[PDB]
Amino acid sequence: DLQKMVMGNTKPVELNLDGKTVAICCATGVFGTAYLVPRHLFAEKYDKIMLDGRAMTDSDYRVFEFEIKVKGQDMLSDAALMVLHRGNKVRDITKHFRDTARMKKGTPVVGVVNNADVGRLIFSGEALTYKDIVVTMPGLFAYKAATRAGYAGGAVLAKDGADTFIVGTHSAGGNGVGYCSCVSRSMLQKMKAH
Repeated sequence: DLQKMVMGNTKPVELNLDGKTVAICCATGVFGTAYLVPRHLFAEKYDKIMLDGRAMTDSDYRVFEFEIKVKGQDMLSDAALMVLHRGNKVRDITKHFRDTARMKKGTPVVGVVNNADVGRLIFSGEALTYKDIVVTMPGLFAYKAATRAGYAGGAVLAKDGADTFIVGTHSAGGNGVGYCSCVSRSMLQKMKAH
């Protein structure tokens, strides 16, 4: 139920330069025309970006970054919010995110993907370590799972007890493990406010 709903908000992204696709990823709509995307990819410039087959230039949207204070050096989240000036509004799924949740090691984890490489697909694995999103792994959550380059931006769902919620978006992974960038509910509503 939650997976299908999220999948409906997930769109394929293709980033282009010199008329060549230099990278692909997923965009997870969270509300209005705002999408969570991989910051490492969107921190760069592109001649063009395709969202669900729609051609756009950077003048068709704005990207926001989240920074969280931590011991000595503050963390810049790999989860960014791309807000389009125009477009069909997605389902508001901000309520499916959390502010305090705890995931035990070995508990089920599900990734929601929709990209040009594999189309619409779900990857499942398990929490690699115990995790507390906290109202030493600031903003990050690791898991065992078979992931590919391009799954970044896709939503990761976990279990806060018998409760399933959206932890954040896949950032990277390889050889059986990966991690996502945690996005708290207050973070989204706060940025939404901005």
